[PDB]
Formats: sequence, structure tokens, C-alpha cells
Amino acid sequence: GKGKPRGLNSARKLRVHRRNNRWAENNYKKRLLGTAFKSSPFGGSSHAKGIVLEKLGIESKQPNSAIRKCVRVQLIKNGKKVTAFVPNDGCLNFVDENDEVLLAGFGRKGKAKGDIPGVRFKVVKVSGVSLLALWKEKKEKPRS
Amino acid sequence: VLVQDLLHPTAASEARKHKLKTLVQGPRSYFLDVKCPGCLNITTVFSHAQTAVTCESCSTILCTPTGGKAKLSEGTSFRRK
Amino acid sequence: MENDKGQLVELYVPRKCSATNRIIKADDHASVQINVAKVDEEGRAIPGEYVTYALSGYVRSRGESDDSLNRLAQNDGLLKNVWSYSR
Amino acid sequence: GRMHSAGKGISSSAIPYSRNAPAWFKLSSESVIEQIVKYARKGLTPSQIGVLLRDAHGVTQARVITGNKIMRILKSNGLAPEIPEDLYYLIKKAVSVRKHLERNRKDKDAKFRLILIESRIHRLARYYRTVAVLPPNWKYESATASALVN
Amino acid sequence: TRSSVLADALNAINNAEKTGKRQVLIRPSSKVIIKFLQVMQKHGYIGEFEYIDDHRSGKIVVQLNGRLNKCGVISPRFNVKIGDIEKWTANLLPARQFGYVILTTSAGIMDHEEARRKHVSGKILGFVY
Amino acid sequence: STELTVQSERAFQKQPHIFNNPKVKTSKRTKRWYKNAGLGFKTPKTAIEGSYIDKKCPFTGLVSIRGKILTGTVVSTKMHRTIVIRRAYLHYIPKYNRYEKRHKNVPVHVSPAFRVQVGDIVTVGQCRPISKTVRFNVVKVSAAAAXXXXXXXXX
RNA sequence: AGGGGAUCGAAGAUGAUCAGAUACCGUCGUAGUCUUAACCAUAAACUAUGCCGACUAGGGAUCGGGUGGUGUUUUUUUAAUGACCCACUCGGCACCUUACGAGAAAUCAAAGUCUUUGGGUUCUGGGGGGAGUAUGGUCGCAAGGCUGAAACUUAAAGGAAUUG
RNA sequence: GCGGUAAUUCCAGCUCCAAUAGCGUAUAUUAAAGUUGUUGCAGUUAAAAAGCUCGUAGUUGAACUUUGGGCCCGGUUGGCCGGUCGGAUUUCCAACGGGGCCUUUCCUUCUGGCUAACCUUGAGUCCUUGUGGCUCUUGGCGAACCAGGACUUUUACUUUGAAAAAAUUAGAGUGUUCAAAGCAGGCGUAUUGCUCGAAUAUAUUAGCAUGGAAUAAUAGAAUAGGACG
RNA sequence: GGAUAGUGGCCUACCAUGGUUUCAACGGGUAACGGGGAAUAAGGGUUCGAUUCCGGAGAGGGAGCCUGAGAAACGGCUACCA
Ligand SMILES: [Mg+2]
Ligand SMILES: [Mg+2]
Ligand SMILES: [Mg+2]
Ligand SMILES: [Mg+2]
Ligand SMILES: [Mg+2]
Ligand SMILES: [Mg+2]
Ligand SMILES: [Mg+2]
Ligand SMILES: [Mg+2]
Ligand SMILES: [Mg+2]
Ligand SMILES: [Mg+2]
Ligand SMILES: [Mg+2]
Ligand SMILES: [Mg+2]
Ligand SMILES: [Mg+2]
Ligand SMILES: [Mg+2]
Ligand SMILES: [Mg+2]
Ligand SMILES: [Mg+2]
Ligand SMILES: [Mg+2]
Ligand SMILES: [Mg+2]
Ligand SMILES: [Mg+2]
Ligand SMILES: [Mg+2]
Ligand SMILES: [Mg+2]
Ligand SMILES: [Mg+2]
Ligand SMILES: [Mg+2]
Ligand SMILES: [Mg+2]
Ligand SMILES: [Mg+2]
Ligand SMILES: [Mg+2]
Ligand SMILES: [Mg+2]
Ligand SMILES: [Mg+2]
Ligand SMILES: [Mg+2]
Ligand SMILES: [Mg+2]
Ligand SMILES: [Mg+2]
Ligand SMILES: [Mg+2]
Ligand SMILES: [Mg+2]
Ligand SMILES: [Mg+2]
Ligand SMILES: [Mg+2]
Ligand SMILES: [Mg+2]
Ligand SMILES: [Mg+2]
Ligand SMILES: [Mg+2]
Ligand SMILES: [Mg+2]
Ligand SMILES: [Mg+2]
Ligand SMILES: [Mg+2]
Ligand SMILES: [Mg+2]
Ligand SMILES: [Mg+2]
Ligand SMILES: [Mg+2]
Ligand SMILES: [Mg+2]
Ligand SMILES: [Mg+2]
Ligand SMILES: [Mg+2]
Ligand SMILES: [Mg+2]
Ligand SMILES: [Mg+2]
Ligand SMILES: [Mg+2]
Ligand SMILES: [Mg+2]
Ligand SMILES: [Mg+2]
Ligand SMILES: [Mg+2]
Ligand SMILES: [Mg+2]
Ligand SMILES: [Mg+2]
Ligand SMILES: [Mg+2]
Ligand SMILES: [Mg+2]
Ligand SMILES: [Zn+2]
Repeated sequence: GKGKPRGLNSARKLRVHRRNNRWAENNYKKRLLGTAFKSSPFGGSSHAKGIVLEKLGIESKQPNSAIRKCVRVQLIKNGKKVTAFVPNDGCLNFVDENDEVLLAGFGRKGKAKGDIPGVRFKVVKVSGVSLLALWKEKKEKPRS
Repeated sequence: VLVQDLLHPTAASEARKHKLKTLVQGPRSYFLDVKCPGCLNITTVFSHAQTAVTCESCSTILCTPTGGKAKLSEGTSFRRK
Repeated sequence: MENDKGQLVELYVPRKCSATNRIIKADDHASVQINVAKVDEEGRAIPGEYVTYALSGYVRSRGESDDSLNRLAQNDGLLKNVWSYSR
Repeated sequence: GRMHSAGKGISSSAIPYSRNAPAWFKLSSESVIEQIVKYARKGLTPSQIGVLLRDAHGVTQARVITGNKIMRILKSNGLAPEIPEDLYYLIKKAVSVRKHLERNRKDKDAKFRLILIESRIHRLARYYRTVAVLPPNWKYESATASALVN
Repeated sequence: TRSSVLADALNAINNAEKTGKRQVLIRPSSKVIIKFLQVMQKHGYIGEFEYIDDHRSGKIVVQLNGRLNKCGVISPRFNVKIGDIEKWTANLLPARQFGYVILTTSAGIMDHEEARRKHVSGKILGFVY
Repeated sequence: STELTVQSERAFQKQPHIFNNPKVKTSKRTKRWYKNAGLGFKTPKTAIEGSYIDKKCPFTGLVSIRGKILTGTVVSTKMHRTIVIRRAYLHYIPKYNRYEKRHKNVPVHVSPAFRVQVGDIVTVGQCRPISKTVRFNVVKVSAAAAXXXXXXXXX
């Protein structure tokens, strides 16, 4: 009866064996090791607000050919440096260095999105006023 | 095959099987009385000997053992029971 | 396979092997029906009158269709000797 | 099937259905018991005695004509040895294997056969010791076993 | 080494039915085997069986028809708790209308509907449809 | 446990409030007190015939047995007048629907009215805190020795 | 660490070859190859297939044991022996044909009796890289062995079969 | 995967789709996932059997010991009638369960207290030709359990039951106008009150308490230091 | 024996060498208060519970104590540290 002990008093062996093999599950390991809190630029939190250091033009990967307009950002709770994408046509016009941006994840559990190499985040707000509203023109950036 | 009498197997194809693989297992060995005319009385012997059996009085022989049944010695007789 | 009150519902009560009693289902185009003719006085095989036997595909593939026919027909009076029940 | 090899061979006595009889067997319980004890006096083992009785005499099974196993007959008349005989012959063997290995330290095969024998010794001895026929704390050991068997 | 004698007899019965046989020599037979084979026969999944007495543990020659799909043994005799006879039969029975899960209770080896009317329970032995 | 000496302490060993008047000439020297614990546990003769003191005796001491009554098998008899017993039991794990062998070792005071040995099964009554760890007292020896003399010499 | 050191021959030196040729081929030939006393513990250490038990199908060979014979050949005076022939049965190493059945298939008498899912038990695996790497513990004279992660990266990597 | 000049994925206009006082995004987690597999995975070639054998902890472990027959007692569904003024119970009947008996058959055990039950019978009879029926004390039931003494092989499993907060869940009742809720409310003489409620279920593992005696263990009598008196 | 409202190595004196552990002691982690409970609806499960009820703990960190039936209290005192 391949493998597992079938008997009626081997619940100890079965429990332990499960414990051990949960560790081969990449998300159990992450949750138990605390990777969230230990690695990762966010705290494990959903978002994180940082400061714009410089404006980058990341060249996209194959078989695409573009320049991917990003920003290096230094997280306020970490000082950790993080290169983040500025989505939508324009928008890199909206940032400028030293501004205060709200970075969010990319929706890939870590992992960089499409062809933007090694960018695991995206800009959601600048100066407290959100890209989307600025792009459409519902809002306007604050004074300074 | 497909349907057969497992309870009443023919003593022909039962005689052929292994002593343990019969319907109710039993031995295939037998005993026999043996004589050597120098004496007048007989000795009871098992067909598979191990011990090279000697007669009642005369230090003679009877059978030397083997891988199975014993080899009774030269001029001897034997009724079976 | 009746229903609530009486009424035999559900079509098609399939055949059945006389040797195994396993169902003979539709797509078994390897099962068989052997009609055996009832004779009468002095030869004469009486058309339209049979002792019939159904044999499932499994048995015929296994090579048990001959031996099982013998047993079936003999204990049905149209054979004597031939088959032994012991072995 | 076989503990210390992979051999699977079935092979045994096929004991008869007839738990009594042979009917053709005359003699008496008296007779064979006295035969058992006289051979036990001669120093034979219950195995040895059963075989000798089974061929040279007419004793199909010593337990049928006397409702008693040979070892109990030897025990009752106060003839049981110190250790059982299967444990004896195992220890005896381990002794001879070891003696051969003291002489030929280059025979790694013998070392491997010594382990198997000794492990068999120890598990058997543990059984006997559970069922109180060996004094609880009875243990095999090479230094004392050579002295034990002889 | 032989671990469940119930298992061997049952499986052997199953290989027989599948191989299109009508009879089967099982070894080595026991009270628990008799009572499983007796509930199997109480509902006609087998015909009559026969205990042959070797002077050892026994042998059984089961005569079987062919209304048997499968008869299995639940290898750890799990303890069933009057509510759980529900979930067991649910797990391994082709329908509610038929099939039996047979188990051991302190009111005897009995199928689940018997055990339900008698309103007793215990450990689970096997099943048969 | 104990054995010998009786009077083997810096303090005089006496039963409290059990006066034996020296004016009254007695043919038993010391007057002894005893009781029965209840729950049908016979106060064995070794407790009434005895001469020991043990104020933690349930039969000749100042302790009442009440609450739990449990049984275990004696695994340690090295502490003076107290033992340690193992209590095995199977724990039920749902998810797997089977059990697993567990155990706990209860420390329990043992009156010198009992001669206890490792291996014996003992029946033990709950009582007030006797020591840092002892919450139980031996109230019945349901064993003997386990065929100890039946391991004697040869014929 | 001794011995041994014929043969072949990691290293190295050469002759040729080549654009190059630290190779392939030729020559010389150190270590080794052999043995003793110790280490080392790894191989595609392979049947790439845990062990014990049950059950499920036909066949001719063959190795060991055994049983049966008014079988053959061995001559002598018939035997006894021995080898040989036929039938059987155990336990082997294998092949053949089947395929009820299994598989993703190649194939498989188990890799079968598995969604109609439970005989007992041991071990391992959880996408690919990162990597058998880093770190600690341990073993070794050493080379190394055992134990053995993570950050990050990535949409395939992979298997069997078909057609080109 | 789209975009390098007719872009069905970009920027827009048009039209169109889905959800709609809401809809998108990020992080987590649950389902899908039989990708953690007790149920329920896989490990020849895809990830994966330790080079091999011993072996302790652990898990597992062949069969066998009261089975069979006979008798009584009373239940709860279901039929065929209903007798009746929708439900009723007796006989006819099966079906399915419960209790106690006799078969060689401890039920712990003495010593009374107690008796409900017939081997009784003491009378006869209501009434269908009579074992259809119970009142009814004078030889003759133990166990139904009191209480005192004397002792007892250990467990696992299952059954039922007690002890069991509320809110939560499941769920009955009630027309918050519906609904989420709430535990209200509903009737008249609405001039001097009448009244239904505020259920039931789960509540497990451990401990307690009772019934079971299959399946699993455990103990016993072999240097008899055995059992009854 | 002292101490306590009181049992107790709670504490002290003398005496012993014991106690726990692969059925995982001891140690480490916890982005750990525990429970009633919550989310996920074939089942078996998985995940969660700082948070309306119950229990515990704290009142910047420690210790100490007065009053009192009850506090080692902090919208009490006392000392140190911050
Ligand atoms: Mg791994
Ligand atoms: Mg990864
Ligand atoms: Mg940079
Ligand atoms: Mg075998
Ligand atoms: Mg083994
Ligand atoms: Mg043999
Ligand atoms: Mg004391
Ligand atoms: Mg001590
Ligand atoms: Mg103590
Ligand atoms: Mg050389
Ligand atoms: Mg070179
Ligand atoms: Mg060159
Ligand atoms: Mg070179
Ligand atoms: Mg060269
Ligand atoms: Mg390797
Ligand atoms: Mg190979
Ligand atoms: Mg391998
Ligand atoms: Mg074959
Ligand atoms: Mg021959
Ligand atoms: Mg097949
Ligand atoms: Mg094919
Ligand atoms: Mg992986
Ligand atoms: Mg290191
Ligand atoms: Mg060295
Ligand atoms: Mg190293
Ligand atoms: Mg490793
Ligand atoms: Mg390392
Ligand atoms: Mg791509
Ligand atoms: Mg266009
Ligand atoms: Mg699109
Ligand atoms: Mg458009
Ligand atoms: Mg939605
Ligand atoms: Mg599912
Ligand atoms: Mg996975
Ligand atoms: Mg289960
Ligand atoms: Mg399922
Ligand atoms: Mg998988
Ligand atoms: Mg592989
Ligand atoms: Mg291997
Ligand atoms: Mg190992
Ligand atoms: Mg068993
Ligand atoms: Mg009966
Ligand atoms: Mg009854
Ligand atoms: Mg309950
Ligand atoms: Mg105190
Ligand atoms: Mg010490
Ligand atoms: Mg110690
Ligand atoms: Mg552990
Ligand atoms: Mg915390
Ligand atoms: Mg928590
Ligand atoms: Mg909480
Ligand atoms: Mg918190
Ligand atoms: Mg409390
Ligand atoms: Mg604060
Ligand atoms: Mg304070
Ligand atoms: Mg306050
Ligand atoms: Mg500080
Ligand atoms: Zn002679």
C-alpha cells in the first residue's frame, strides 16, 4: 500500500510527515519564514510611499523594443531603494525628482510584470493626488 | 476453468500436486518392516532415513540415507505399513 | 426498475450471459447467441424451435466459450459425458 | 519468507490429519517415553531424539502416541538443558564463526555472517527472556559465549 | 507476512468474479471471514460456501454467481459513530437504493441497515455491492 | 518505602495527639491511630500492624483522599517514600482519524505500608499537595512482582 | 607506511597532423596499475523500477533438489552403479506469446487486481534556474563525504510518441 | 501577446458589452488544488527508492475458547377491515426491532430487609360449547435494590445520558409596509381586559454516568509457590 | 521549623540523589494574550480571531508599600531608570 502508514495509531507519523512536506510548498515556506517582513521592499503591507530619486528610461526586453519610463524611489519606512514604473502615456511628465509617490505592487506576487525588467511596483499617486486623476485631468498637482 | 469442483478434485491431478498444495495437506512418506534372513524378526523403518538404521541385534546396516528416501541395503525385503 | 406506483419505468432490460450472468450491453459486438435446434422423433430438427444460450464477449475472448457451452448444454440434457465437473 | 536472506523456499514437514493412530502401531506410551528418556540420558537433543525415533523405531510423532512434546517429556523427568537447543546451536555456531574470524581477519564475509547469526541470537534470546524461560537480564556476549556452549 | 486474512479472502473473491469464475478457494478462513461471507450470502451476492477443515486454520470454497461488482475491506478498522455510518456509505456505495457497508459492533458483525435498525455501532469492517 | 529505625530523625517521630500514658502500664507500648480512606480501599494490615509514622500515609497519616482516582504503572521507585508512575493513553487526531501513543508521569506519595516495585500496576488517589509535585497517594497495589520467582535457577 | 614495480600508462617531453591542435594518432614515460597495514565511502554503485504477503494467463527451454519407469545406452552372468530419455513437483536465472487489466506513451505478469479510490511498512518528490551554491554542525591526513538554505530571476523546463 | 504606414490590443470619436449607487486597483487569504493527497497525489523513462545488508525507537502483526436449538414477555411502524362520532382499538396477518428464560451455563458474595413476579390454590366464575379474564389469602422465585461485612485482572471501541452562558450558527413562531433585523405581538366591551409567546438543534476531544460484549489488546496453572472445602 | 488566610522547596536547617527526555525533554522562533468565535459552502479540510461576551495581563520601565473586607492599585504613595 505504497508509502503512507495506513495503521490506526500512526497519527503521529502522518502529522509529522505532513509538516515536513508542507515546507516544499513555496507559499507555506514564505508565510512561515516571514519573508514578507524580512525581505521585500514593502513591509508586507499592500502599498508603500517613498521619494523620487531619479527618472529612468528602462529599455524593455525581447521581443519588444521600447523605453519604459520609471522612477527610483526610496521607501519612507525603510529607506530601501526601489525602481517603479509610471504607467500610462505621459505621467513621467507628472512626477519630477524628490516628489512623494505611492507605490503599489504589480499584481504578480513579487515578480516583474511584462517586459519591464526587474520592476516589481508601480506608481499610484504623486504629491497625494493620484496619477489617474492627473492623466485624465480631473485633478491638478498641489502647489509644491 | 471458469467453473470446476474445488471440493472434489480428481485423485489423479491431486496425486500430482505438491504435498502442501493439496486440498488438505499430508505427507507423502511411508513406513515399512524390513528383514535380513539372519534374523527372524523385523524392524520398522521410515522411508526417508537420515539416520542409517541398524537392526535389532546384528550390527549390520539396513539403509544409507540420501537427499530423500533411504537406500535399503542389498538383500532385504519390505512390506509397507 | 419500476417507479413510484407500479409502472415499469426505464426502457431496455438487457440480456445476460448464461455462463457468467454479467450484463450483455449494446456496444458488445463480440457477444453471441447460439440457437440450438430442438429435434424430434427420427432426425427432424423442427424449424422455429430452439434451446438458446447467450455468451458474453469477455468469455469468448478468454477462450472459455467452448468449455462453457459444453457445461451449459450438457446439464440441459443435449449432451452426456464430454464434460466433467471435476478436474 | 526467510529472515536473513531473500530465499523464499517453502519446505517443511506436512503433518498428517490423523491426530491419533497409526492403529498399526502397537507398543505403548510407557514404551516410547522410556525410549525418549534413555536417549536423553545418552545426551541427545529432542530434535535428534525425534528423528532417531521416527526412522529406527516406529514413532510417527512423539506427541501423538504420548500427548506430550519431546521437550516437555525431557523437562518433566528433569532433563531440560540450561538454554533451549535452538539458542544453543545458534550460539555454538556464532562461536565457531568467531573462532574462524579470529584466525582469518581478512574474511569480511565471515564478519557479515557473524552479525546475522548474532542478531538472530539476540532476538531469539529476547523472546525466550520475555516468556520467562531465560532469566530477565540474560544476554549473549562473545567472551562468555565460548565458555557457554562448551 | 499475512496482515489481514479478511483482505485476502475478499480480494481473492474479487479476482474470481472479474476473471469470470464461479468458485474460489480462499485461505485461511476465520470467524470474521465466515461472518462477512454470511452477510454477503444473506443478501445473495454469493451463493453457498463451504468450510473445509484442514487441521490448521481452514479453507473456504465460495460458490458465487455474478451480482457482485466489488467487495472490499476497510483496512484500519475505523471507529464509526452512528452519525458516521452516513458518511461512510456515502463515500463508497454506488447509490442510496442498494449496496451495504458491513461493520463490527458489540451487537455483532452486521450490515449498516441492520446496524441502523438495531441502533448500535462500532468499527467498520468492509463493504459489498 | 522506609524500613528499619523508625525513630531515625532529628525530631521524635510520633503520631500527633496519640498519648500513651506512662502511668498506665501497657502491653503494646505505643498506641496507634488509623482510619480507612473510603471508596472501598481496604486499609491493609501492614498499616495497622506497622510501627512507622508517615503523616502522608492515607491510612495512618493526616491526609484525606478525595477527587480523582487513577491508575498507572510504576516506572521509578528511587525517591524515599514516593514513586513515579507512567500513564499511557492514545490521543485522537481528527484530520487523520487515528490515534497516537502519549504518556504522562505522575509523582505520587507511597506509604511504607506498601512494598512497591517498578513494573507493578498501582491505583492512586488524589489528595492535597504533599510536595512540590506530589498530588496523589498510592491507595492500592493491583499487581505483585510479575512472576519474579518463576525466573529461578535450573532443576 | 613498507614492499613490488614485468605490463600498460593521468603527468610531463617529444614526432606528426591543424589556420591553431595545450588534443585526437605515434615515441619516451613520472604517478598509478600489484601486495601488506591503515584511510577514503563515492559510480549511469542500473533492473534508472523498496521490502514482506495475497490474488489474477498460456508456452517451450534451462540451473539445483526430489518423486515416479516390467524408458534408452553402458556387459559380465544378470544386476548395482553412471550418463542419457520421458512425466511430475518445489525453488532459481531467463526468454516466448498473449493481454482480461494498466499507462501519457514507449511499454508492463507487474508498471495488474486504482474515482467500483484502504493488506503491512520504510524512503523520497511538489514548475524551471539560482544550486547541491551560501551558512552552521559533523566526519577525513587530504582530496572530499553527510546534513543543506535564502535573496533574486524566469513561462516554461521536461516526458513519450507522430510527421517532416 | 500587440505597435517597424491599410493597429480587431496604443491615442481618441462613434457604437457596443458586463456589474450598477456603486465599479477598478494593490496586498493577504479561501475555493478552483487529487499542485500537501486521512478521505486523495506522485516517484522505470517527466520532480522523486538510500550502493547494499544488519538493526533500536515507531508503525504493523496467522488461526482457535458459548456456538446451536427450544420456550415465554411486551413494545412501533405497515397492512385488511372501523366500531366511530378527521382519529379510535381488538382480533386475522405479516416486517422490524427490545427483555427474560431452559438447554452441564456466576448473577461477586455472605447475613436480612422488600418483595414484582407463579411452580402456586383457595374459592369459583363475568362470559362465546373454554385456560379467551383479574380481583382474590394460608405450604411454594430472588436479585428489582436497599446496607452491613468480605473481595474484585487491566484497557481500547461503541451506545445512551447527565453536567452543560449568552450573543454567534442551524432553525420554529410573529406581516419590522418589504428586507437586513427585532423578540415582538395578537384579540375585545378599544370606560377601567383578554391572551399566545420569548422554541428546538449542534454543543465532539477530556472527565462523569449507563447499556453493549463483535472487533483489538491485556492478566492466568508448568521446578504447581495452582483451584475449590 | 519559619513564613502564609491557608496546602506546598514557598523559605531555612539537616539528609538523601533524585526529576524530564525521540511518545521530542531542554533550547530557539512567533510580525503569540487565550476562549466564545470568523472567512471559505460536496465532504475531509485550509486560513483567521488586536477587536461588542468570558478569563488573563498592564497602566512609560522596574521594584517597594501604605490604606483596607479586598490592591502589590498607579485618574495611591515611596525609590531608582528613562
Ligand atoms: Mg527541497
Ligand atoms: Mg520560484
Ligand atoms: Mg539606479
Ligand atoms: Mg512463502
Ligand atoms: Mg527482515
Ligand atoms: Mg527445508
Ligand atoms: Mg512520609
Ligand atoms: Mg531520595
Ligand atoms: Mg513523597
Ligand atoms: Mg611502474
Ligand atoms: Mg602532453
Ligand atoms: Mg607540437
Ligand atoms: Mg597539456
Ligand atoms: Mg599522445
Ligand atoms: Mg549517489
Ligand atoms: Mg544498466
Ligand atoms: Mg537508484
Ligand atoms: Mg507463466
Ligand atoms: Mg530416478
Ligand atoms: Mg493483462
Ligand atoms: Mg496494446
Ligand atoms: Mg521546485
Ligand atoms: Mg563551517
Ligand atoms: Mg594520516
Ligand atoms: Mg566541509
Ligand atoms: Mg543532501
Ligand atoms: Mg556545506
Ligand atoms: Mg514570452
Ligand atoms: Mg485604426
Ligand atoms: Mg484587448
Ligand atoms: Mg478603441
Ligand atoms: Mg464583482
Ligand atoms: Mg475539491
Ligand atoms: Mg506544487
Ligand atoms: Mg478516513
Ligand atoms: Mg472522494
Ligand atoms: Mg502531482
Ligand atoms: Mg528522473
Ligand atoms: Mg534501488
Ligand atoms: Mg540510515
Ligand atoms: Mg488476529
Ligand atoms: Mg442462542
Ligand atoms: Mg431475542
Ligand atoms: Mg453523548
Ligand atoms: Mg504554607
Ligand atoms: Mg546529583
Ligand atoms: Mg539521571
Ligand atoms: Mg520533533
Ligand atoms: Mg505579541
Ligand atoms: Mg492566535
Ligand atoms: Mg481575542
Ligand atoms: Mg498586535
Ligand atoms: Mg480559574
Ligand atoms: Mg504611552
Ligand atoms: Mg503600580
Ligand atoms: Mg483604575
Ligand atoms: Mg531599564
Ligand atoms: Zn538384522
